[PDB]
Amino acid sequence: MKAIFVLNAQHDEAVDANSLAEAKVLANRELDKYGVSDYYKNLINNAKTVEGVKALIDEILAALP
Repeated sequence: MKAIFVLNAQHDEAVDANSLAEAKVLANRELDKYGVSDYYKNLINNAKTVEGVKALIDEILAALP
């Protein structure tokens, strides 16, 4: 619509919630492509912080031969 867009994240990434959701969504996709058990995807949903999201995928990816 011609109206002006409401609040936008153009200013800065001051919004960490959006990044947490995308980080979990992007990490979940990697499990889906590999075809791992849905349990690991569910575990990502409980990831408290992104550092745990990358380390959990990295430890799981490193665990495989």
